[PDB]
Amino acid sequence: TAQLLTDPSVQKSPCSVLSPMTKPKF
Amino acid sequence: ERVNDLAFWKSEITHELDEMIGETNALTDIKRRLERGLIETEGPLQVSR
Amino acid sequence: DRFPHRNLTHSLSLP
Amino acid sequence: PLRVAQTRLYQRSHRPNVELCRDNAQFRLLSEVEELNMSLRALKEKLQDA
Amino acid sequence: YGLSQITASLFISNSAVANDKLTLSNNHITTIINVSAEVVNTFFEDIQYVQVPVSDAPNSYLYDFFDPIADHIHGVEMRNGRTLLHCAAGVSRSATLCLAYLMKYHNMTLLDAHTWTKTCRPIIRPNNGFWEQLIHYEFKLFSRNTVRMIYSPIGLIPNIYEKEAYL
Amino acid sequence: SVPETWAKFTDDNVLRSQSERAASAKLREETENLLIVTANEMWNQFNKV
Amino acid sequence: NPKLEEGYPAFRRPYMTALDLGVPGFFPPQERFTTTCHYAYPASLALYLAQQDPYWLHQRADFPCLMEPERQPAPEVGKGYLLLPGCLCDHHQRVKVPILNRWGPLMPFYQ
Amino acid sequence: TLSFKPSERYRLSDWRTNSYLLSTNAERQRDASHQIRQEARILRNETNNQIV
Amino acid sequence: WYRSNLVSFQESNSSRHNSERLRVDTSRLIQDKYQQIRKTQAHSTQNLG
Amino acid sequence: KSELCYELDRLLTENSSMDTLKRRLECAAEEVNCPLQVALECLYNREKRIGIDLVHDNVEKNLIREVDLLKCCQDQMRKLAKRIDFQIRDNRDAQHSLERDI
Amino acid sequence: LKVAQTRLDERTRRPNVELCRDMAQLRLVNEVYEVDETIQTLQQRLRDS
Amino acid sequence: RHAQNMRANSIRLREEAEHLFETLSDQMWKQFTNTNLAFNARISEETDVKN
Amino acid sequence: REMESFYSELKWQEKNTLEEIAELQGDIRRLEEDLRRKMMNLKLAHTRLESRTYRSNVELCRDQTQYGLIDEVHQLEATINTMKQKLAQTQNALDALFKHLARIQADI
Amino acid sequence: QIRLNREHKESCEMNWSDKVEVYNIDDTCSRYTNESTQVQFYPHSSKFEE
Amino acid sequence: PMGRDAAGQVWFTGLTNSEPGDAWYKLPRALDTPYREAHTRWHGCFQSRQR
Repeated sequence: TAQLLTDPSVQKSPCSVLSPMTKPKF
Repeated sequence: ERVNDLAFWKSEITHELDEMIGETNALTDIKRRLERGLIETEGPLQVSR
Repeated sequence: DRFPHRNLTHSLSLP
Repeated sequence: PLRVAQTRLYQRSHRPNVELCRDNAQFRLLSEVEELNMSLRALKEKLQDA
Repeated sequence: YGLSQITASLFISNSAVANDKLTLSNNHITTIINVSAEVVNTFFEDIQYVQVPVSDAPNSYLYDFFDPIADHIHGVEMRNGRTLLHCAAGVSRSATLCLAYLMKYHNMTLLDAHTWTKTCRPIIRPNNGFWEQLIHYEFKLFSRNTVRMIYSPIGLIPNIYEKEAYL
Repeated sequence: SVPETWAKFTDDNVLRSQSERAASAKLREETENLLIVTANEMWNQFNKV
Repeated sequence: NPKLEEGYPAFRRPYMTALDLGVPGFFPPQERFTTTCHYAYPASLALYLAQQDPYWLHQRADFPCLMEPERQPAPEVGKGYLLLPGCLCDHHQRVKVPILNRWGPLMPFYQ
Repeated sequence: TLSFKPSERYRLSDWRTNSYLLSTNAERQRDASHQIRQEARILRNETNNQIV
Repeated sequence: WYRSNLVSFQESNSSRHNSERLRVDTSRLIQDKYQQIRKTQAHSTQNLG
Repeated sequence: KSELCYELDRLLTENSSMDTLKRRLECAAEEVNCPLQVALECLYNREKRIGIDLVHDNVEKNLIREVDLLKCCQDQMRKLAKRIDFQIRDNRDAQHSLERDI
Repeated sequence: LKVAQTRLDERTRRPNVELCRDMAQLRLVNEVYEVDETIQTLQQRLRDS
Repeated sequence: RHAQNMRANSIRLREEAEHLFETLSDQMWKQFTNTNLAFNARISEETDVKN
Repeated sequence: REMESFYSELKWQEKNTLEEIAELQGDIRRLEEDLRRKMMNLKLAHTRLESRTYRSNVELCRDQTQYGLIDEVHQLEATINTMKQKLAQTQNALDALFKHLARIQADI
Repeated sequence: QIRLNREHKESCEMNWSDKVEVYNIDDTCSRYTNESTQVQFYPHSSKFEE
Repeated sequence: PMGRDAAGQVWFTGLTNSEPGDAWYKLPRALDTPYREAHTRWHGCFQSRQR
């Protein structure tokens, strides 16, 4: 079997997937 | 500036004390495997005698 | 270096 | 999580002049690191028994 | 129409496209520079704005901003930014600053720089008063003139436009 | 002390500790080479029997 | 080439001095990713080489840091991809796609 | 008399790809990591110059 | 007269800033090229081995 | 049998996290009620103004607009609390099927 | 650049069955390409300077 | 397969759940903030009137 | 022979990788102290400005310096926002190495 | 009196700025979570606390 | 090291053996040379402040 292409936990979204972007506060 | 140089030289002491702690936990690893390297060798010795 | 399955050279620190 | 706790400790140590405190979060973070180290030692022991 | 990329980091449009947020978001534009003092655009977050005040008349002066704007585009290019050079209509003012940048940083004459811009955007027609200033700026950098000013029966127009003028 | 001497004291302090790591690093590499070899030499002799 | 019958005025196009005399057939003989072009982080010379050479990664232009290997471990099952580090995502780009660092079991003994 | 363990049984092809694809995965992340560092030096230079 | 003085001063500032930026970039670029050609030659050596 | 047992293990782990994710939403519902209630008392004092000072200014214009958005956000997380409640229940029925199989 | 071209020339001399397209051959060709690109970049920066 | 679809469906909901959590808490702060700026400039206008 | 040939490549990849990891950790500690440095320049422009508001009437006249410092604080603030995004990029490329350093060591 | 008023204003303002800084770093410390990639090993952070 | 195997060794403080050239003909240097970078930085800052 090949569970490294079909497992629902191996499918990670590509790119940084809305990487941490937050502006300084105050 | 005399406050500034003490802050610069403190970081390099602080940085270099990471690897000193890091190496010591690395050395303690191999020592435990060496302490155990001695223990099993009585096995082959006991069957040889 | 040497492959693990062919290692018969001891270190130079125990001459 | 050890990495998480240690980075939190670093950033808390960077509080500039005052307002860096022996508050409740600091004692907690130290205990997190210590307790997780204990759990790691237990895990290594069980790995080897296996 | 729309948006024309001149180099890897330089864009030319009109004011309406400059107000359009979707074009800015899709192209990751960071700096918007307004060559027109009459056009007012909404100021968007994440984009820093530059304004160059001048009018559209034969007596307008742009030689002053020829160098500092060209330096500013190169600086934001190293920092991996992108600039949008927009006029009121994108016909005359914005691309005059585009021509000045190409001669300074790409080692191309005005004739070669205008050739590239015309292929990239069809509607480019700088006014005559802006043409001498570009011709003066070319004799700066290279000490030779490829585009000169001539008197036609219509008037004093550049040699690039003389054939259709004679027609 | 003077500022030139004070910096050297701190700089040579880390260099002593830094050189201890490379002395410690060799011991970690030398030790594992012993652990590999002792298994090979024990196995070869256990075969000859 | 200017020939004898055309005459003297034709013999002005090729410039020569006394240096050039002696050559057979007497006349002077006549007349891809580049690094000069600006490139961003995921575009480099190695990325240009990342497909022809024995590694076969091809860029997906929609999501620039998602390369596709030509030699997939199981073409019968759905395709798999590799992820370039760093990078940046906008508007959440919801595609759950296979990434694979190695081929083997899901829970390995030696990790 | 020929008992085998009930574990996974990859063919010789799978072992080839895993060796290849793991190796080429490390060959591309060292260039990618290098480019991020290299560019970070360029940004660092211009910010220091500009504020002065 | 005042605007002429201002023009000259701005021109000098801009030219010097451009030159400084070029020097810093050139230094970094030369160092990177040195390192990269070394590494690239070493990899081919390993393949030949 | 092992394939059922392994998939049953990973199924439980995701189901537990959804239970916390459901609770986080409900917690965030009681949070927003506090700043929302202040903006209501904010508007009540602005009504008390006398004379010509009674004005629909940029303060009032942004303060009612704040109130609507906070109500909007509360409805959005209660809705996701509903659709996360069904999935947990279908996860449980999925779990029950696997257990009867093994 | 010289040493890479010399290596390539010498490896052209391999006998008939050994005249193989190996990964070292591919790497040497790529290395020559990259050295040429590096030289071009340096000349560009010289002209700019 | 059913345990696979049930598991894969759970993750897609959580991806929306956190992306929900980021966007609202981003939105509530900016609206709270912008109200105080408009609240600040209103006080200054009224106080200059009083003096 | 095939078993040996793959192992030597595995060790070569690991050695070159732990070169880059240690070296990349250098640029992370240089990025952080520049980011801390720029916040000192922001403190100056604020202090430069409010002291210039002590001026009064014709002293309180606006000038090029006041408008010049206006453009400094806006631009100094945008630089930190650019740099902060670049710092978080390098940390991602570090973490990718650590995961992939384990996997090369996993099979050696 | 004007001089005194201004002096105390600057002291209290510097207190305000310090609080702004500490608030920002505490906010990002709260934001830290075990999936984040900014997290890193900072040994002695448990041992050396001031 | 503190033990039976302990010995004596005199070592070079790095101020005599170094690469302090810092001109254009020593600039690219070597990968081998571990010049004292922290002390070179502090020294480089100290010279100008004294100047």
